[PDB]
Amino acid sequence: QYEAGVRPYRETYYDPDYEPKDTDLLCAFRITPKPGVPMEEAAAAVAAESSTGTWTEVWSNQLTDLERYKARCYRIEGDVAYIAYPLDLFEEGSIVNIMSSIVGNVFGFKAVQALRLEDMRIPVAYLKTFPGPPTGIEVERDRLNVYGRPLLGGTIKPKLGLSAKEYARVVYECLRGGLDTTKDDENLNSQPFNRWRDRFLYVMEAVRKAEAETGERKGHWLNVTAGSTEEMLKRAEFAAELGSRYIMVDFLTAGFAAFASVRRRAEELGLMLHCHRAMHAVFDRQPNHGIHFRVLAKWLRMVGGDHVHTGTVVGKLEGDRAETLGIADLLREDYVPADPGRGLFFDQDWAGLKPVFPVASGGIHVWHVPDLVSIFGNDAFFLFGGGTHGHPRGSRAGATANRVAVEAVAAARTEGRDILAEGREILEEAARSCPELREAMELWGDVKFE
Amino acid sequence: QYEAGVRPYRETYYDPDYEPKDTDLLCAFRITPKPGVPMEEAAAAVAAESSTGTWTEVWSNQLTDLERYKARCYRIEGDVAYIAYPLDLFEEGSIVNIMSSIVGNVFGFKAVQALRLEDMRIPVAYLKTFPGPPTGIEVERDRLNVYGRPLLGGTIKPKLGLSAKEYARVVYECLRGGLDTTKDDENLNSQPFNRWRDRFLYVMEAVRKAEAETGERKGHWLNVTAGSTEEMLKRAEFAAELGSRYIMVDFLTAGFAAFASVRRRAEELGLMLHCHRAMHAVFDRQPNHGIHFRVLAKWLRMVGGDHVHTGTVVGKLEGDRAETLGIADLLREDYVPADPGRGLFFDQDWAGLKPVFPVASGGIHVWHVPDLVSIFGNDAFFLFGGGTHGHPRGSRAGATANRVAVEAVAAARTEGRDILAEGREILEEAARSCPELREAMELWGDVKFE
Amino acid sequence: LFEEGSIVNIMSSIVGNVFGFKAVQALRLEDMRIPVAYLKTFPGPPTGIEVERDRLNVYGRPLLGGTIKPKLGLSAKEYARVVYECLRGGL
Ligand SMILES: O=C(O)[C@@](O)(COP(=O)(O)O)[C@H](O)[C@H](O)COP(=O)(O)O
Ligand SMILES: O=C(O)[C@@](O)(COP(=O)(O)O)[C@H](O)[C@H](O)COP(=O)(O)O
Ligand SMILES: [Mg+2]
Ligand SMILES: [Mg+2]
Repeated sequence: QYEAGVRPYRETYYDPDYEPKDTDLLCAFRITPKPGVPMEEAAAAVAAESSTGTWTEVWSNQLTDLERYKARCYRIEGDVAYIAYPLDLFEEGSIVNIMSSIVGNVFGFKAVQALRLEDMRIPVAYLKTFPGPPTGIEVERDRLNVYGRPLLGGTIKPKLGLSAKEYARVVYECLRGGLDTTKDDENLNSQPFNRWRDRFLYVMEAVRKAEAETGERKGHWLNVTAGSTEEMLKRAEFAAELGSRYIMVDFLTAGFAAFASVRRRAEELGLMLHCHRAMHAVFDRQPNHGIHFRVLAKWLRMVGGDHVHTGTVVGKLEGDRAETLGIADLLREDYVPADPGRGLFFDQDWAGLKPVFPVASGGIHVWHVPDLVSIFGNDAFFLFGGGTHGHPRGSRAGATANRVAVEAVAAARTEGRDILAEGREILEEAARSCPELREAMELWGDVKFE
Repeated sequence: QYEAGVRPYRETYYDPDYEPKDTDLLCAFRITPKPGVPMEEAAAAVAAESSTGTWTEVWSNQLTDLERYKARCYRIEGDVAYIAYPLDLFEEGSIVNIMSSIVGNVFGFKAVQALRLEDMRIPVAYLKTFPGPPTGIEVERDRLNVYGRPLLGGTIKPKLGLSAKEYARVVYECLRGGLDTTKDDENLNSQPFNRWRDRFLYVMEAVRKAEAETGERKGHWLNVTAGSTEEMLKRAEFAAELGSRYIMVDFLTAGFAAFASVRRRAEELGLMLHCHRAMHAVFDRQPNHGIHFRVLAKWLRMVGGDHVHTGTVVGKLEGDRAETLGIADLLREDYVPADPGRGLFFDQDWAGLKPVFPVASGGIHVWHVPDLVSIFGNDAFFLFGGGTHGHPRGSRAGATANRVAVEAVAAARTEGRDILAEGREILEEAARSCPELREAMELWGDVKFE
Repeated sequence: LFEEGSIVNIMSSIVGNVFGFKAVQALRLEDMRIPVAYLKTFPGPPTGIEVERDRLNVYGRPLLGGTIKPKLGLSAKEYARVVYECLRGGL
């Protein structure tokens, strides 16, 4: 039955009658066809060229049962195509393989001028081949002995240029002042002005000093991001040898294959793994083309990060409130039902994988705390970089202002108060008893991001 | 001199009088500011948040000489911003670090609604920290014993679903019929229907069988892409054990850190490394946002791929001719001068690094050969997947057709003939002696992409 | 011309054979300009002045040292007795 020649993709790969199986992997693509290409043919091309098909009929199609393996577009709602992929198409436990199919080539076809992967339904049968986070929210709270509030953090600034000595000095001032954690900037790895061995040594010394002086458990997210998997693992081992509770990795710039290796070793070493999403905005910013972050967040939890940045909504970087509320649920809950209002196109069963800590960071200061607590609740990290070191009196006073603000708003929420309506009043009440908080509120009162 | 508060980014990070140094890393960004944000401020924000700055002044800025480490926008032409980065900002030999700075966070700022990295000037002093390709064009031509023509390849189809036995049957027919090489699809890793150990074994038996019957050297690009670096290295080692000349990696989905690890091991194993750019169109397609592929090509050559896909221009996937000509030079030449007509914003000295084979693949057939040879010349791989297996008489016949087409056009060019004006005649000439070629021309004569 | 990160290669070229030619009866290498692009292939000191001063907690003065004498002949026990006296005394 081999009939050589080109045929429309929709002949074989558009099936509006197909009923998805619980074992199918489902994708929701927002397709902008080339003018003149019908939506059905465009969605069939995506399905075909992300599973089994190519641009012309091949004699070798007779050597297998394509009906058993082909992906199928089974539903179209406007410019949104739903595609189902049989379980057997994917390599167990490999996000890399998911990407190679779902986003490998289908974004560059002339027939599809724009394409955005909006969401993906990971079947339970496939999730069971992934380990998920190595620590999880509950275990991490026990390790830090911190309950009932968000956790305080902050990126050391300037991003680059500080010696290891001056760098650990800022770390010490922050942790001493009330921050639970501090972190290397995503782009601080090992550079002539600040070599990783020096920084790890100096910083862990500052961590122990602040922990001893405050009586509270502290940590620093030592960035092991490096140019090769071997180098990253070497730095994770040094971090563990020094007694660090945490390491940090840029999981998108380093990449998913190496990220899996680091997550494996982090658990073996007893380290908690903070995951920075550097580069994500290259893929997930534009609504017409790319990969939505909620998909990257799912992949992140599947491989197993202990934290991942989720945006602030109200900070210097872009983030939608509704979509962020849905992403927090994808990271923390056992089961997330579909919700069009939040861009959740599918129900997501997490098959018992551990939850991930959301991390809100980027251009936030005290006045944002009511919003942040309203969005995330207690199970999140709030990071104040400039919002800490930019305090009129320096990092220690800035850390105190942010710690007090967060504890005051978290307490108000637990008391049943409306922290958005009474946000200002909650902060002013705490400011009367805290000069550092007052000075911070005066400094950045006029600083806002739409 | 520390004054707390928010300051304009351009006060420190915009310097239109700065003169770039030969040791500076230079970026060309096409910026779409948030409406109302001046171009100078947007460009300065990109510079500040990709180097040393943040959203508010910090007391710790006094602890280092930011003038020595800060990036600076030194030139703006309309919506293109040129930014210079001092050499000391970057970790030696780490593309991962380059990305963490240059594309880490600056694509997700509210103040910059779209941003595209158009080009990057890698300084010689930083290039000398990278190994480049392990094999290179010249050494590879010696290993295959092929000179004076493009090399023939082809992806096995259907992408997925073939058993290892049937998969190697298609491979043998292609190689027996005239293809120099065949390759696993980017998304074929190890799956229930086709496990990698089986495929590697079956395929290498087919490769040896075709090499003995043809008397020409053959290869198959065995995909080691996997969910972790360790697993990829394990599959590379098995490919070498079997005597394969090649392995293949999806260097963007696997990621740059694991890419470096596989490149290191490939050289140690004596393997040639084909690199598939799966996922590139997610962020190199749209002209308003992302990273142009020419930047990805430079990074690819620095880490050290032996080939990388470059597009076909005339095939099923999008690609501009002028931009592809420049990228081909970037992959193959020792020095590439700037050229506005091709989007080459900077001169690029390659500091003696070995060159990379361009690979043209995707929806091409015999009628495209005149264009392909005209674009790329002899130093390139042309891959015919569907264009081989879709032949009316099967893969071996298709391979003969494509092989005869490429050799006839390559011969015409070496004779001085204008292969674009006489492209059709050159192919009809060969068709009169090659029924396989004639059959292929009739089948796909009416199949064109814009 | 030079292998990255190899002082050994520098010497093999610059001072390998050219000091023993009949045509050049004496030759002295007075200085050498190491270009930045070649320097970036070398790691440099592992500690450095500043880090080392932090490890010893000594600032604002030269540091004191001293070779144990006699050069050779001291037992390990007596050798460490001299060391202790020196360090105890201010070195
Ligand atoms: O480099 C930066 O900008 C930060 O250190 C913030 O510093 P400030 O706290 O001084 O703003 C974080 O990496 C970003 O917030 C990441 O953005 P996201 O969390 O969206 O990935
Ligand atoms: O998956 C595919 O479509 C291919 O196997 C082509 O199959 P055909 O040869 O049957 O078209 C290649 O991976 C693409 O050409 C890659 O695109 P690029 O080279 O632009 O990365
Ligand atoms: Mg940062
Ligand atoms: Mg392919």
